[PDB]
Amino acid sequence: PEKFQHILRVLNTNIDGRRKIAFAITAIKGVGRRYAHVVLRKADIDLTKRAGELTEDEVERVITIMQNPRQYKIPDWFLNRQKDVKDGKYSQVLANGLDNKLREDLERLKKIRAHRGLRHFWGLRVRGQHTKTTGRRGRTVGVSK
Amino acid sequence: QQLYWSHPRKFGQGSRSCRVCSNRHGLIRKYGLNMCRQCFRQYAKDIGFIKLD
Amino acid sequence: AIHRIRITLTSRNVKSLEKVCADLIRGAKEKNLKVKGPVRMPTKTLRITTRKTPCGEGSKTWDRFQMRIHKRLIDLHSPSEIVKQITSISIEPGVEVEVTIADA
Amino acid sequence: TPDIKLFGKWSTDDVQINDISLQDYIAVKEKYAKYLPHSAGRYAAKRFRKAQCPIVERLTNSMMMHGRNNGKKLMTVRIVKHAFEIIHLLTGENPLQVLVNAIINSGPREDSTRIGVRRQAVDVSPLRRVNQAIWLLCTGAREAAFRNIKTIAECLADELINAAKGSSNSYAIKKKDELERVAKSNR
Amino acid sequence: VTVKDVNQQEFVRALAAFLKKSGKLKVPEWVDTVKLAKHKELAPYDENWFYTRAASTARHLYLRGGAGVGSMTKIYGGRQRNGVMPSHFSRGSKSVARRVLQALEGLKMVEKDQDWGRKLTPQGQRDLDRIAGQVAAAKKK
Amino acid sequence: PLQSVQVFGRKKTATAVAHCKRGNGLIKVNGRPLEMIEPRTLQYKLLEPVLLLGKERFAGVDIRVRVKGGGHVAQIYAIRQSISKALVAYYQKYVDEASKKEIKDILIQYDRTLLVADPRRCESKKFGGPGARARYQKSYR
RNA sequence: AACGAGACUCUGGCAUGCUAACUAGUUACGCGACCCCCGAGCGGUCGGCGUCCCCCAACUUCUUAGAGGGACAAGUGGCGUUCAGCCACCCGAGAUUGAGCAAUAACAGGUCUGUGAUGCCCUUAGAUGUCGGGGCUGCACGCGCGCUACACUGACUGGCUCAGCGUGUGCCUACCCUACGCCGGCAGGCGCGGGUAACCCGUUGAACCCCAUUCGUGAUGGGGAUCGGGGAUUGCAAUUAUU
Ligand SMILES: [Mg+2]
Ligand SMILES: [Mg+2]
Ligand SMILES: [Mg+2]
Ligand SMILES: [Mg+2]
Ligand SMILES: [Mg+2]
Ligand SMILES: [Mg+2]
Ligand SMILES: [Mg+2]
Ligand SMILES: [Mg+2]
Ligand SMILES: [Mg+2]
Ligand SMILES: [Mg+2]
Ligand SMILES: [Mg+2]
Ligand SMILES: [Mg+2]
Ligand SMILES: [Mg+2]
Ligand SMILES: [Mg+2]
Ligand SMILES: [Mg+2]
Ligand SMILES: [Mg+2]
Ligand SMILES: [Mg+2]
Ligand SMILES: [Mg+2]
Ligand SMILES: [Mg+2]
Repeated sequence: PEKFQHILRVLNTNIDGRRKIAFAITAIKGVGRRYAHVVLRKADIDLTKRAGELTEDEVERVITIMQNPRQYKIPDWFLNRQKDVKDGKYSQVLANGLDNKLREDLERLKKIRAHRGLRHFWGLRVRGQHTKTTGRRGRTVGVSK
Repeated sequence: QQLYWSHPRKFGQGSRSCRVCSNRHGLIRKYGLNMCRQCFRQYAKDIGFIKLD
Repeated sequence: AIHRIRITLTSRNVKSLEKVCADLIRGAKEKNLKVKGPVRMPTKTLRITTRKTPCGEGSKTWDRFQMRIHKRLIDLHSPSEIVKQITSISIEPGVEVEVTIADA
Repeated sequence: TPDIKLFGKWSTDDVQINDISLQDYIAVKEKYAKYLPHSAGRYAAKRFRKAQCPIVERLTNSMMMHGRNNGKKLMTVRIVKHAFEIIHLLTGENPLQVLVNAIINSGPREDSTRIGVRRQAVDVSPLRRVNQAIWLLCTGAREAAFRNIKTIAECLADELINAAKGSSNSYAIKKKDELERVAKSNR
Repeated sequence: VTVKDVNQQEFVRALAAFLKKSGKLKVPEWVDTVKLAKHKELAPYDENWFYTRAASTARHLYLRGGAGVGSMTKIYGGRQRNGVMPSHFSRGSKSVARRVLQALEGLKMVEKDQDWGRKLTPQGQRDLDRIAGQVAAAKKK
Repeated sequence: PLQSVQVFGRKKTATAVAHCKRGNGLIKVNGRPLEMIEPRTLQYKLLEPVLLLGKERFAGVDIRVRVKGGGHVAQIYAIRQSISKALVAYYQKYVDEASKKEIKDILIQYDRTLLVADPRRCESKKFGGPGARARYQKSYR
């Protein structure tokens, strides 16, 4: 049964062909599993066929939905980036847009040296956690002199 | 003289204090006692509470 | 004229409450007033549990204080004057009695 | 038929016990026939009262173990039901007799106590025989199915089978004879 | 036969298959992009979940004729796993429970009773017991 | 000249009251056939009195049952104890005495607590430990 | 002879015996109404489902809570210097329910930071008796009580069906538990009633469990730390992120 090609290289990442298509495309960053089901539902695709059982034209139908979600009627409260701080847009950053958007956000913070920027710099915990008995990476110290 | 002699004390531990010892820190609000946890063991009888459990 | 009228009794000591109730029943049935017997509402128990120690030292013992509340009702079918009269009599100890206009 | 009872399906009256030592301590026939391995059963109130408990219920109780099963008994009954249904296929024989066989051939008839590592050899009471056999063959199953695709009913079934005919491929038998050799040495 | 005479799961499947055989019973637009409660972690598998949910809702109204939305969300509550903290009981979604009860009034099966709440119309109970008999006759119950 | 009787059964604060009367068959509980009480893994438990006594005794009585309290399993034993505690008091009142001695010995020899309630109830927690007998950990050094 | 033990007080287990209940019910029918034939019948009648509506019907089994009753090693058989008692068994709701209370003499135990209980010492207007801001949360490291997990005796998605102890509008103080309708995916918002409480939330539709679907031995859909972005509620104020 269905012995044609399985693995597919969706943008910049190797989507394995074996897993169910829902749990197949999650190997993309910025695309969790709750977002993926919506994308596939709005793409009309069956949800009982692996990644190997999709031809070369459905996959474009899915990509264009992942990239332009606002227009395929996926509401504005699903998108991971909202009222984007620099320009007011709403969208899902996908693969390296996620890396660069985190990078730019940390740079934006450090630039005006906000209390979070310095915590990202010093490599500490940024939210309000106690730090006396947690994290605890370093090496043991001795009382001897 | 002064118009700055208080700032809102309308909830939390600043609001309330024991009806006997005037302390804060560990008072019983249940049933409207409003009584310090040490002061209540002292009058726990005259109110009527009796230990028999 | 003849009215329904309900007396509600509350206390914490049971014997006073029960003896009060039985005496009111007596005084009502000596006039043949068609009394509906005492209904015993569920007793209530107030619980307060605190550390024994004044400061923070010791093994961690607790007290378990509790107070009990008993409550019952009796119902009468009669004019008001006889009931407010006999109610007004024969209560020596510490017991709470409240009588209302009508409850039926 | 109505004088006779089944676990829905399986008959009791065709069973046999060949160890005359264990005839007092395995309950299966007659007044110990019950429809289900689930009774309230205040057994653990006196000393020997545990001997009256129907053997299939004892096999169920000893199965809900290791923490995230404490109490869940209806799962255990639905496990045992399935295990017997598989056993009737893998052999074509009565499941109850296979259980009775696998209990009889797992009780270590000699153990070594500790006195000082210095041990001594002693013989085990007829009640401890069954109390150990049950433990061993329920641990074999729970152990064989911890990260495998097999299901606990499948492993419990093949465990009962490979033990009812002492085969050195079953956890129970290995551990029993290994507990006996250590006694044999420091006799 | 009434509804209490028959197994309460295949009855639900029959009622759902019947409700989704009339073209009536308008479903909300967001039917395919909704978690269904605060404590779930995924959207329902069954693409027709609204039909099943409306079927079960009607059955529940049959057995206890005075529900209202504030208990449909309790009848449907479940257990929330708060990450690294102990779980806790959590309610359903108010909005879908409301839109389900509204969709049933359009079939004249439900009406807002005295006091406040909802109950089945006389015509709703017939629609139920008919497929109850249908179930009992299919499976021979 | 009505001919009826009522008796209860308890198991861990789960009371089930059975009312048996003149009739023909028809043993129900909360309105369902006893074939369909929910935890159906335990079905042979609540079929035990009829499967043990034979449907010849369950031939002139109709026995309805109302249950409330406890948990799922602790109500199977309430029911299972109440109906058999009933067929033994409908006999003892409207039949001869020596016929009920047959029922009681077919019953009590198979499984007690089809007539005598378990006296076990939960023990009460104490300060110091999580439950009734355990205690919190003790860190010496 | 006195204290401690025991006795005692509360609680759990049994009463189809008593007392008696629209702020608990049940059974009946006076009912009537709805619905299906689901069975005789036809569809009514015979019946079946009802937390549908009634009764100025009958009663107290279920509910509530008062007075008494019951268990005494009392009966039977062994072991006991035939004593004090132990062991097994019968009848039984039960032959060992769980707590509270507790002696003499002490400890350099803890507490002056519970007290308008308190001796002595100190400070007392440039205060050690008030407002604004920060800290008690600061992190190379050592320890203690814990929570969630390492999965198939499982995770996810639907479906089905069961509790018990409780608290509830606040006397300065100023806030309570929530039904039902509507709006919003969600947290939440608006509207309009009940409750000073066996009366309303509430027949407290609790989770595990139970039944059916997807996954497949792979750090995988196990696990859910850390981190980015956005939306609400509390408050005078949320940044070191309250929730
Ligand atoms: Mg109560
Ligand atoms: Mg867990
Ligand atoms: Mg516990
Ligand atoms: Mg006692
Ligand atoms: Mg009681
Ligand atoms: Mg009712
Ligand atoms: Mg008494
Ligand atoms: Mg003697
Ligand atoms: Mg007996
Ligand atoms: Mg005692
Ligand atoms: Mg002492
Ligand atoms: Mg002091
Ligand atoms: Mg001093
Ligand atoms: Mg001051
Ligand atoms: Mg300050
Ligand atoms: Mg601190
Ligand atoms: Mg400690
Ligand atoms: Mg689930
Ligand atoms: Mg805080």
